[PDB]
Amino acid sequence: ARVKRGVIARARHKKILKQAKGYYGARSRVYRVAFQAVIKAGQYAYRDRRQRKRQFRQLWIARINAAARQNGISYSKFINGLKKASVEIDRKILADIAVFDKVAFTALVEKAKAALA
Amino acid sequence: METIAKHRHARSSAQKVRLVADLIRGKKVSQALDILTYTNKKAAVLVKKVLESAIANAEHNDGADIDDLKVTKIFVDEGPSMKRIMPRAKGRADRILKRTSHITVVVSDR
Amino acid sequence: TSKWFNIDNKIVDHRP
Amino acid sequence: AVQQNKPTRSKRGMRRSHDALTAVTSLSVDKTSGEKHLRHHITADGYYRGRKVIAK
Amino acid sequence: MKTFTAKPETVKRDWYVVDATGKTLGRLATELARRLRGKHKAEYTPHVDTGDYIIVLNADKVAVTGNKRTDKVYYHHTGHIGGIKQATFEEMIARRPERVIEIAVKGMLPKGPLGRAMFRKLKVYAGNEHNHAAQQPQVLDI
Amino acid sequence: MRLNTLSPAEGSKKAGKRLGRGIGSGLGKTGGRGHKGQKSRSGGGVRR
Amino acid sequence: VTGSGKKPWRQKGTGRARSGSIKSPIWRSGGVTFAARPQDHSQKVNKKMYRGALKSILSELVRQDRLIVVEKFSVEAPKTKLLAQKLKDMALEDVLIITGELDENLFLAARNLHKVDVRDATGIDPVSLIAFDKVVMTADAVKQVEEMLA
Amino acid sequence: MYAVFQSGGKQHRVSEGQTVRLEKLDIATGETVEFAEVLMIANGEEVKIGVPFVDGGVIKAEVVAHGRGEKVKIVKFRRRKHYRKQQGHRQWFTDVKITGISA
RNA sequence: GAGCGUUCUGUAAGCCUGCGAAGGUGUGCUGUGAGGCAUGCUGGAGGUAUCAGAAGUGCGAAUGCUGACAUAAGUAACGAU
RNA sequence: CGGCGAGGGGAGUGAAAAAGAACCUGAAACCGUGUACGUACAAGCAGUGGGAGCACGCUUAGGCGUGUGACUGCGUACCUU
Ligand SMILES: N[C@@H](Cc1c[nH]c2ccccc12)C(=O)O
Ligand SMILES: [Mg+2]
Ligand SMILES: [Mg+2]
Ligand SMILES: [Mg+2]
Ligand SMILES: [Mg+2]
Ligand SMILES: [Mg+2]
Ligand SMILES: [Mg+2]
Ligand SMILES: [Mg+2]
Ligand SMILES: [Mg+2]
Ligand SMILES: [Mg+2]
Ligand SMILES: [Mg+2]
Ligand SMILES: [Mg+2]
Ligand SMILES: [Mg+2]
Ligand SMILES: [Mg+2]
Ligand SMILES: [Mg+2]
Ligand SMILES: [Mg+2]
Ligand SMILES: [Mg+2]
Ligand SMILES: [Mg+2]
Ligand SMILES: [Mg+2]
Ligand SMILES: [Mg+2]
Ligand SMILES: [Mg+2]
Ligand SMILES: [Mg+2]
Ligand SMILES: [Mg+2]
Ligand SMILES: [Mg+2]
Ligand SMILES: [Mg+2]
Ligand SMILES: [Mg+2]
Ligand SMILES: [Mg+2]
Ligand SMILES: [Mg+2]
Ligand SMILES: [Mg+2]
Ligand SMILES: [Mg+2]
Repeated sequence: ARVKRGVIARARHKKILKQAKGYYGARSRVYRVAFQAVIKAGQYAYRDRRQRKRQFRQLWIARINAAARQNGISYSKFINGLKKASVEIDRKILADIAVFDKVAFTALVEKAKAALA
Repeated sequence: METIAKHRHARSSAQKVRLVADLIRGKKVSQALDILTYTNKKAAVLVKKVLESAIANAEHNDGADIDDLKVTKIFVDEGPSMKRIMPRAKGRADRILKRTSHITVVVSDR
Repeated sequence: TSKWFNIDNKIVDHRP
Repeated sequence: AVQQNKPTRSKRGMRRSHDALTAVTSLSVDKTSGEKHLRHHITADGYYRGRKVIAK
Repeated sequence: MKTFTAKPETVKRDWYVVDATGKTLGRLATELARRLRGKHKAEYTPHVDTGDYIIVLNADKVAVTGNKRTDKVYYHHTGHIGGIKQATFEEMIARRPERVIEIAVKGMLPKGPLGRAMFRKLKVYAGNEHNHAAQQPQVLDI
Repeated sequence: MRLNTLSPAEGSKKAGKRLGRGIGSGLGKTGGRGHKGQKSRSGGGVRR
Repeated sequence: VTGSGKKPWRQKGTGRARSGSIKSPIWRSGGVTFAARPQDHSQKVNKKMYRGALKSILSELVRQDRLIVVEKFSVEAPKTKLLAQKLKDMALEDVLIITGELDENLFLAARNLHKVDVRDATGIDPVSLIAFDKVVMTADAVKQVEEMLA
Repeated sequence: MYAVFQSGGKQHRVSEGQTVRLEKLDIATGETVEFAEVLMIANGEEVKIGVPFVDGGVIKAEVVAHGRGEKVKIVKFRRRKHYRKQQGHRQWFTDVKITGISA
């Protein structure tokens, strides 16, 4: 029984190209270059899920540092004060407060300074 | 009312005819006829014939007046190419694509 | 067929 | 010598950026016949600056 | 909820004026670079310029420790062969001192269009006057 | 008991190796022959 | 494949990927790589397996009550209309009718009904017994089948 | 008001009447969930910070929805070593509606 | 070790289909994956459940074979000064 | 209209000319026309993580969806050997 491969071949190639929609030039037109781009896009997506967690923690550290230094203490001493006063608010919420509610962050800085003193 | 005139398998290349078509795209028909009269291109001659045909279509078939017509659309597509042989040095043969093009003119008032 | 500079000997045997 | 990599449609368009023709700025009306013509050229009927210069 | 990011059309930028008389070049430049980048604000976002405009007066009166007034050599290349040029710190002060302050801050700022924007925010004067009295700068102690 | 309600016994119809049909099958590319050598050549091998 | 054994072009210097025969399975109009030949698809069944399969099929037919035993089954004249009327009387449509003796009238009557088949006792087979919806056994056919199955 | 609590290994800052996406809770589709471990309650310059939990403050939520998150593709690819593998993933989520914060 | 899909045989004179089949092109849902399901538009007459059966069963590479079409490029040239 | 052309537009046949003889369906490469967004101080496998603005749909007026992607962290293709 002879099998002709046109329908299945077209389906696989179109699946890859629909994934590669949006890339520059032959990376979105030509099947070979598109396949080499979609695999690299998946690899970058995996690696960048990990790097997204790292980058966002980095940003929260910078914002807590800026707000604590505005309130008169460094980030490291502020975190030491919180871990010594046993407050478990994490860095995401702490940066959120440091931006939106400056009075609550002033209360937290005062608590950390009281815990260190 | 859009009226369309086409000249198909025109013995000219799509790039040169695109130069002339992009020259007259969007003008009024009287200005376009002056421009195509005084442009020195074989493509200008071909495009002028298509444009005059489109104006005559808009007169005879839909009753549109000349003084209201503008060239709404004009575009040149690539037609089929005849394949020829050019004999070269040392027994080699090279292929010649004698290209054609399709010239389309759409004239209307709105 | 083949190019004369590929059939030639002084330029083909350039680095013996 | 010959290319190492295939140029794209982008670079083809960028090279053809300067290939565009320029239409004539404005034609002319003759003060006797009234016919549009190229400037400093005799008209299609054979007029120039209001004088029939060539017969027919 | 998503982490808040600064928006470039909403941020507020202040104006400061800083006397560079007698300061150390490097430490003054680090504090300037930090305030141009905007690392001192809780609304800091890495891809958004959030810094302050800083005017630096008396740029010709900076101080460097050790033998750095004579031994610190600035190198550059003109792009022509053999076109390597050098100029020491005292020659750079004698010719144009705003460039001494500006290379220090420029090397301390990030590279790219954003770092170019922050260096656009830095204003350096050699004398003790500025034209920017209309913006009402605040005195900043560094 | 129809022609479309009869099925063989469990484990009696194991399907054969299909050599060289992609990475995921575990038999793609070389197909179980290693890299190069007389034993991966077509028709290669030694006698008994 | 019809063609010659000439090398299409010389081995080195042409600049083309080397070829040695126009009939190569890679090439267009070249041969099939592993071209199939006439082969024998039949399989062996042991006699005891064949007999066990028929016994299991007949037992399942009796268990699901698809086997009707009648004393006599015949038609007077070879008329397909007469046979169709008699089967509609018996309320059967899709039926395999086994008969001990090969009857010409019944065979000619059932030749044209495509849902009705008529078989002799010795010629039953598992595909037909499984496929046909009802099976009608005469008593002579029952005796012959039980005898040949032992 | 707002209140900072924790659920599913992560912490959330919520206000009254909000919709919050949490990790999959073993609570039926329309019941109520009672969070007792409240890290902080802020009431417009009335701030209570737990050490580590605010005493007597609880959060009441109503479970609104259960679902699966948007799909992600996992691609693993060792180049020149003939290794390629793909997988998909949808993470379960529970939408709750924060409807009460009591100090 | 366990599976998806494709062509063909039986179930199938059955089931879907001119109140629109295959094929083509979008969209939405869904599975861990190969994939599946539904539907808009073009199409204009075939398709095939389910459980088994047989393989010309799955392509990006082989200076792979055949057709089509780009690139250098509207460039060199237009064949006796 | 056009050269008593080539080609086309009406009219007409036909269920259909989105079957006109270069004729069933009509994929991809390749070449265009229109619309939205981006792009003329900006350096590199051209993606990915974050992300403002703009435009269009909105059906809890709440933000969502779709197209683009300024800026930004990371990031030197695939096969073979
Ligand atoms: N190059 C010269 C001489 C030549 C002809 N065939 C050759 C083969 C090999 C080397 C040189 C040649 C020519 O074209 O007439
Ligand atoms: Mg076939
Ligand atoms: Mg496309
Ligand atoms: Mg010759
Ligand atoms: Mg190379
Ligand atoms: Mg960097
Ligand atoms: Mg393996
Ligand atoms: Mg070896
Ligand atoms: Mg090998
Ligand atoms: Mg070996
Ligand atoms: Mg061999
Ligand atoms: Mg053949
Ligand atoms: Mg026998
Ligand atoms: Mg078929
Ligand atoms: Mg079938
Ligand atoms: Mg094959
Ligand atoms: Mg292919
Ligand atoms: Mg491969
Ligand atoms: Mg050139
Ligand atoms: Mg030249
Ligand atoms: Mg020339
Ligand atoms: Mg000549
Ligand atoms: Mg005609
Ligand atoms: Mg037909
Ligand atoms: Mg067709
Ligand atoms: Mg197409
Ligand atoms: Mg610059
Ligand atoms: Mg710019
Ligand atoms: Mg560049
Ligand atoms: Mg990098």
